[PDB]
Amino acid sequence: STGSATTTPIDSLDDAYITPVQIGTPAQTLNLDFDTGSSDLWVFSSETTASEVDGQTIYTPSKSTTAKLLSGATWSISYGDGSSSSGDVYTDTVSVGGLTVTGQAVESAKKVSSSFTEDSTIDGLLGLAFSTLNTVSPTQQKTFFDNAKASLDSPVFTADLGYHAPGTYNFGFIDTTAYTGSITYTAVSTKQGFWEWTSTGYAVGSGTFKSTSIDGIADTGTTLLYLPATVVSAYWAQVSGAKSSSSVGGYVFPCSATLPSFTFGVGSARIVIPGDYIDFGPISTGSSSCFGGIQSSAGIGINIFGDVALKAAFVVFNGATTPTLGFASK
Repeated sequence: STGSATTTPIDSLDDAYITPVQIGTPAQTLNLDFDTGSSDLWVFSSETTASEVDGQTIYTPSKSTTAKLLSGATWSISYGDGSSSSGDVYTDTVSVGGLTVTGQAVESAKKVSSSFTEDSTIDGLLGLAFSTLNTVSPTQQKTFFDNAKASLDSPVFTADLGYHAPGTYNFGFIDTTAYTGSITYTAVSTKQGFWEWTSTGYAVGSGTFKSTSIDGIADTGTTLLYLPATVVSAYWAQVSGAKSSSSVGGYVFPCSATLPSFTFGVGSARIVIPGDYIDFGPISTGSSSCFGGIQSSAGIGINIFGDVALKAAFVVFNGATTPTLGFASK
């Protein structure tokens, strides 16, 4: 089997991407944030505290003939941005782009934090990291990908995120029309439950490539590119007037700037992030200070190849017995 679903930016900054997902019988379609940095499929639901719902589409298990309470199971998750959610669990039929999993754990939110409430466009998350990170207790649950894997033509999914445009998540096949040149594969460590890999270096603009190992995670659920302070300083030093602002919470730059590109290494291959991808616009409405898309990972504890980086590539998440990550230009 295979699946193919279009993913769409939630706003003009590509802050996140939503992908329609069918849950239950008859289908209830919710728009979920596919997150390769976590491993819970959770949804706004008929159980979500009413004051914490503001425009989201909810899953109502009582209206699904295939929903079953997973008795005794609870979940609770906290994300890198400090947001959180928790609740109980149902199993139900879940389909993505024509690919169907029966008996998928659908984690029903009883509580969500303010950032979720405030984002009316995101009806929940669909985790695509390794199932060892799943938070369901006392019986840990598998991700949609893990459940689908044995049925897939090939044990892979791909992320093809657009810059200010829709893109695609495919399951079970590599679309050879969706990228240019060849795919370069690189080793993954699953020790922390992430798609964790080591970039071979970077360049700023037309500058020389610096060979240096940068361990980090491929995380579709993180907006920006978070790298070591040394790397980030070298980037922003090339933008007149750019500075790190503790009041704003990161690097800002004059909105009048033209940003240089940023290149990262994948083995001997190179992925170029155009300068425009690094512009996250005014810090506040009407400001002439703009927020940078490359930020320091210092104090996160991990480097994160988020959407800014991933959307510059066609990315293969290879879930074979020895997992790997592939990157191609597009």
